[PDB]
Amino acid sequence: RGKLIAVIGDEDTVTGFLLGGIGELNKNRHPNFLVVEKDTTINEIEDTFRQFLNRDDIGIILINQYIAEMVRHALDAHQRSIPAVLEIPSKEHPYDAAKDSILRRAKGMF
Amino acid sequence: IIETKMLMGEVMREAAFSLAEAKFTAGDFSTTVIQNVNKAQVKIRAKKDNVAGVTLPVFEHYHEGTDSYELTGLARGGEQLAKLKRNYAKAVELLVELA
Amino acid sequence: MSFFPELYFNVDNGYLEGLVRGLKAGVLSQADYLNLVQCETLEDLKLHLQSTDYGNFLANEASPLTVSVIDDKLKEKMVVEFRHMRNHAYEPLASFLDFITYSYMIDNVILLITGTLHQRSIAELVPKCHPLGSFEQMEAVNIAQTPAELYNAILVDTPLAAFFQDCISEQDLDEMNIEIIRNTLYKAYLESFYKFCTLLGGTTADAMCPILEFEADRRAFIITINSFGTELSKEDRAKLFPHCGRLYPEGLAQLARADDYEQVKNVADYYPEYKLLFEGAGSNPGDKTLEDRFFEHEVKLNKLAFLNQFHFGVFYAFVKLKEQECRNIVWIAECIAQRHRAKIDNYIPIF
Repeated sequence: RGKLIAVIGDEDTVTGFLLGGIGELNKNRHPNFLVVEKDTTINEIEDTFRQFLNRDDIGIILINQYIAEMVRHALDAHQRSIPAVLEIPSKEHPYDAAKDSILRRAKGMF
Repeated sequence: IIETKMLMGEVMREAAFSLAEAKFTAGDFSTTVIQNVNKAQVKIRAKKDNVAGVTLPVFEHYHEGTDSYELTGLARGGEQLAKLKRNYAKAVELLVELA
Repeated sequence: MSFFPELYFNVDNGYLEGLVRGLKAGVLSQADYLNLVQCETLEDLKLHLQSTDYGNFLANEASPLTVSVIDDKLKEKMVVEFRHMRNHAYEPLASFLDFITYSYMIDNVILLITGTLHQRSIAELVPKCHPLGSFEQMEAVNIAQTPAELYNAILVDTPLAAFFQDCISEQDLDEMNIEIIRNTLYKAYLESFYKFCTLLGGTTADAMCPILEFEADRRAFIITINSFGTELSKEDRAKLFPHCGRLYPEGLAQLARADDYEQVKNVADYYPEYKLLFEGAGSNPGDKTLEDRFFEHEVKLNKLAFLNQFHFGVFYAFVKLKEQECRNIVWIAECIAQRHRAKIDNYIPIF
């Protein structure tokens, strides 16, 4: 209806999810996703993550597993249900349950 | 949740090597797609879920209606792009369920 | 020429002929694919490929195992090698290699255009620009992002102005999507190259013109086939069908009326080679598809061109041969990364 899924991913996953229909340019004419290449810094990535968090029109986010590891403290600094944040694997980093903030909230449930 | 997450991982790998095979017939489609970004065909229709005395929001998978775009010029490899579209669509369905 | 070729042909073709032929001797065959299929890891792929023209191309660079850098390095070496080769060229072969350069300048122009609509600096698109479309001319970059300045500066700069004086018009570009623009440019270029080759009649024409005729016919089929799932009008389909194929005197009207896939099969049944190709398309999990059959026939005609030696197709078919070598190398790499060994040999080898 009004909220749009957003993707912070490397080039291949980003093409994959743009191909699945995920993607918009808002009235402000900006992408609702970010491209991750080899040459990026954790600090501006964290500021863009904050741009995502504070913006109201997202709901759910989709971040790779090593990309989510690269920003782990800032990622886990947020605890609110409405901005859902979900982790996905990648080609070279299959899924890892031991590395996940929400499954860390479920402490001792193993 | 762990089971559905394992299904998620293997389905993502399905989409991943489908992309790997789409890297073959077409070529350098990546920037062509990344530039062509106008509107979304998939949207979140937020619903509610009265699981108990407390209500928790949930979501629904929406096909908005503006079809997925058509790139027929990348050296004529549209079939692989279509099956890749199908793969990532199914993946995104399962992912909204997980969300 | 005039029923007595090779009078003084080899005067200005010696060293380039020798270079291309020597590299042709070093082309990977299925024998090398027999030891490049049993890799299971990119390190052994590098070990095996050290015995090829690709000497140590991953040693002392990209220590962790990757796939993207393999593709990039292959493209860089191969493109720079044909820059060297074209740089040892002479005027006829220089026109040939300029047209082979145009085959990439088309998609490089396509990448570099409509950046005005998104209001982006061209220097941000230069990194992703494929090297074989350099457009080494002033004032292409940072034109105030106005489409009119782009159109005029591209007319001034890009040597594709010969095509653009009768292929593009800025106003019409705004209405049609880029999908039509790329394909009309490539139709114009294909026709121009076909005619130019025809003027230089000989082995060159008889060997490469059937390749371009197959290009035109496969194009005419695929445009219809993959335009079942779209609302493109038949008008653009007609504007996108080349007029230098087997189907130009008549046959184009049939591919406007073959709405279902089986109808396109029936139309293609009249051309027996293409009937065999369509009869080879199974589209089933375990066999090849129609695109694979078109690619196989393309490879076959490239081999038939390679049979001859006194032709300008030694310098184009070999370029595509190197493309497919690099492409299969990236395929083996992608099968190593994804562990999808069920399709380790699901590609088209070379000889």
